[PDB]
Parts: sequence; structure tokens; C-alpha cells
Amino acid sequence: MENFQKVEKIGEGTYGVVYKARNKLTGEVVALKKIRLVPSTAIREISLLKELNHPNIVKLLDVIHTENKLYLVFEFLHQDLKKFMDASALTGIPLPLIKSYLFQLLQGLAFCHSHRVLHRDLKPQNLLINTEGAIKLADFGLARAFGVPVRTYTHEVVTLWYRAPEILLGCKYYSTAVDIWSLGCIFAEMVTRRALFPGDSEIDQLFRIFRTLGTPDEVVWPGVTSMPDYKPSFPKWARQDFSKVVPPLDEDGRSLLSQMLHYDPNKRISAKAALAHPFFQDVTKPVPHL
Ligand SMILES: NS(=O)(=O)c1ccc(-c2ccc(/C=C3\SC(=O)NC3=O)o2)cc1
Repeated sequence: MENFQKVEKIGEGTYGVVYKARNKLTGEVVALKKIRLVPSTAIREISLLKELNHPNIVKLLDVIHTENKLYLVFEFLHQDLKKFMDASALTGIPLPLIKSYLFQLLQGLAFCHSHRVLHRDLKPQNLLINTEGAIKLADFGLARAFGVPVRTYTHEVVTLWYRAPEILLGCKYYSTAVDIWSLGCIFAEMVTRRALFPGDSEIDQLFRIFRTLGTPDEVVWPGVTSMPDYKPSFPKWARQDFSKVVPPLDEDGRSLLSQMLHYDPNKRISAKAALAHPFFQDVTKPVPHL
């Protein structure tokens, strides 16, 4: 890591602490993640992720395994979507830019998922934007590569807000549908400027989903009632109208949102099918203010 000088701490993610760093030789500016953890399995899986390249994924530039420590060197981008959404809390992100961001993120997901790689932990903090109007998925593949956690190294309440309902009901063998769910939630949030399902615990997370989309049953989700953490004793709320949930959004957008928020992960739209949705007939690539 001595080939790097630390500039600033960009944050403390699930996998330890991220610094903006300068490669003390090249002059190149990067994001340096020291992994807070040596297992051979993780090294191989991490090495496989280095070959994933797509303009919508933040590039894993170098994997440095030294002094039994793991450093991950990532392409550095200047902002994430959280700060960008905070900055424009008062005006709104204009819809064409929302749409552009949604279309490119789904492209990232289509690519990753075509490789059987999933994120599992998408959130606005993982979505990185530049001045050219690009948006990129960070931390793809890391969950499966390293193992999946409770509270972070920051001793921080991590984000269940974007968690798919099959994960919350204790499914061990979930699929790429979990990422579409999370993107669905982030799409809604961009539109309304408020988190769609801001749970303060796992059952509150699940109940906030139930209260808006209705309590799932065998009709909408075959197999639901025999999932590990499902309880017959769950309250039985009715589904709300999406015109109430993401109120200003047009019918193309809400129809797409609804396919991304299907309970049944096999009914839930693929990233590839979502790219052909009518919402994107008029997509463009606007550039943000920044
Ligand atoms: N809060 S901020 O908008 O100033 C900001 C946040 C993140 C990054 C940034 C650039 C590159 C990375 C790499 C990341 S983010 C993550 O969650 N895991 C990474 O490796 O993170 C830059 C600015």
C-alpha cells in the first residue's frame, strides 16, 4: 500500500475503509479499499472480478494481497448518488436524468447478471457519477466474494431499505432479481426524493413493504408461506396504488416500477427485459450540474 499516498477518507463501507489515494508513482488517482477481514477462496473470486469491464461498473484496477492484507484499488469517481440526491432535494432530479441513470444502471446489471455476478447490497452510496452524465455500480461481486454481514466496521446500522423481500424472509439461494428490487427502490427514491421503504429493523422493513404492496400470499407468490422466516401471524394489509406511492411519475415509469417490485422473484423483470420497456423509448444522456 506504500505505492499509494492517502488524500482523504471517502467513507467507511461494508468491507472496511475507503480512501481517495494517489499512486505515489503513476500520479493516478484511485479509490483504495483496505479490506477488513486472507482466505484463498476470496482471493480467486476477487481476481475473477478484475476481468469484469463495462462502462457502468466501477473498474477494479488492482488487487493487492500484501503482508496478509487485502487492498482493492478502484477507478475513482467524484460523487455518489446519495450526495447528488441530497444536493437536489429542493428542485428534484429532472426526469430525463433519472431515466438516463436508470437505463445505464440496468445496463450494468444486465452485464453482471449475464455473468452470474450479483451485487446483493445496492444503495445510492454505491452508485457513482461523473461530469459526463455516466453512473456506475460499485462493489459488484464483493458480497459473494467475501461473505455477507450484520452491522458494519463503522459499527453502523447497514441498509435494509433496499433489501428484496426474499432475502428478508430468509431465502438462502436468491438470484439476480434481488438487484432489480434494490434498483426499483432507488428509482422510486430519485422520483419522490424520499426513501421508498425506510425500515428501522428487519420486520419493520418487511412490514413497510407489506403496507404499500400488500401482504404477499400464495396467489401472488407461490411458495411464500413456506419460506424460512414467514409467519402465518403476519398482519394482512392491502396493496396500495402506485399513483399514490410515486405520485408524479408517468404510467410508463410506474408500470416499469411495478415489474421491478414484483414479490415473486421469477415474475420480477430481468435487467435485460427492463431495457426494452416502453419507459425508455425516449431515453437520452443529459449531463448533471455537479
Ligand atoms: N460522498 S461523495 O459524494 O463525496 C463520494 C463518495 C464515494 C466516492 C467514491 C469514489 C470511488 C469510490 C469507491 C467505492 S464506493 C464503495 O462503496 N466502494 C468503493 O470501492 O467511492 C467519491 C465521492
